[PDB]
Amino acid sequence: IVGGYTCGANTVPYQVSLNSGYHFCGGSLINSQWVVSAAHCYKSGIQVRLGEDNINVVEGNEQFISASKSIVHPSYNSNTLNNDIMLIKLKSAASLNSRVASISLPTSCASAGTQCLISGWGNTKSSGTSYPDVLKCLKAPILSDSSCKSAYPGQITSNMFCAGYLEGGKDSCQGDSGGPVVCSGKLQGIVSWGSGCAQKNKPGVYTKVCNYVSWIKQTIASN
Ligand SMILES: [NH3+]Cc1ccc(F)cc1
Ligand SMILES: [Ca+2]
Repeated sequence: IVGGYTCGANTVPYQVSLNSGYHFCGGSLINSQWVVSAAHCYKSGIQVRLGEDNINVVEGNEQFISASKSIVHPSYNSNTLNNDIMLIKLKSAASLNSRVASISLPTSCASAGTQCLISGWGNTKSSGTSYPDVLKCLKAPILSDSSCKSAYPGQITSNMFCAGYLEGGKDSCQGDSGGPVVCSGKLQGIVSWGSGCAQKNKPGVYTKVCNYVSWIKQTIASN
């Protein structure tokens, strides 16, 4: 996250870190046995780390649970990033408390102008690199689809929205991939892609989770 603030330990209790020997992507706990993330984060051998603040220090609230099954959206296109969403089932159910909690799925799509919380352990610099050990947070609005399509000509599908600042300076970034965009207590987006980070007129692009609620529900009912 570029231009954000330190969230505070366990103040984003649905935030997960996906680990394959190191943190490589964020994700969101949607019930005690399922995580949603970005399909471009797919990897074999994923361990899900819950209750994390410092990802390099064991602090007492962590739950490390291995994935038993991963399901990439049946129409994911890695070239255009359309349908960049994946579900991960945990080997055993997470123990839920104030610090490890699931986030609700939306029953409505959120509108442009809605303020949201984006969070992750990704890069904090627009030019150059520096990865935080503790979770970072950013409040950003959803942008109109016409300014989103004007920023990314011929690249935005109906399964994507832009959120952030056309002025730049504040944005998600590499390593924040797969992580949550929560608006009014509901998961509305998944950190997906963009042109670099915190650049002028290149806001973040997010998977539109409200389009996928019935694929998610029927997939977790059957697996
Ligand atoms: N600035 C949006 C963005 C998000 C994630 C990423 F991996 C690269 C760019
Ligand atoms: Ca830790």
